[PDB]
Amino acid sequence: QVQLVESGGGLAQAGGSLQLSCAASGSTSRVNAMGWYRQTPGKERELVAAIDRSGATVYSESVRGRFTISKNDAKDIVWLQMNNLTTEDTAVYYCRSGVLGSWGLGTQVTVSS
Ligand SMILES: CCC(=O)N(c1ccccc1)C1CCN(CCc2ccccc2)CC1
Repeated sequence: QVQLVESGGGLAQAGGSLQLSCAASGSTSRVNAMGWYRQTPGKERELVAAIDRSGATVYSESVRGRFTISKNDAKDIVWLQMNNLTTEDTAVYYCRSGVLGSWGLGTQVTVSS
């Protein structure tokens, strides 16, 4: 069992930045991938960014060059650096591993302008 804890979020303006963290606990050596997902009302949970153990990453085209996913190997934390924020980034953000299934509670992000 691996436990994931989302922290961060907030209310931002178009152009500002937020930093979300995802802290893993438990049998983290069986985790080879970590991803951030987001959801909006009426729409479906969609991928934002993913990172694997070697540090390679993929990004949704809507957040490429604005969002950055990174990891702290010593603290078992995956960060979502949300820069250059737009109103489209308003969503509840969720952390998940490569094993499909149990989500954390997520955290909320609102971007106004
Ligand atoms: C894509 C992510 C990834 O590869 N990980 C990760 C997972 C969740 C959240 C942050 C990072 C690793 C998990 C294992 N930790 C080391 C702990 C360890 C190592 C060796 C033996 C025993 C214990 C290194 C990072």
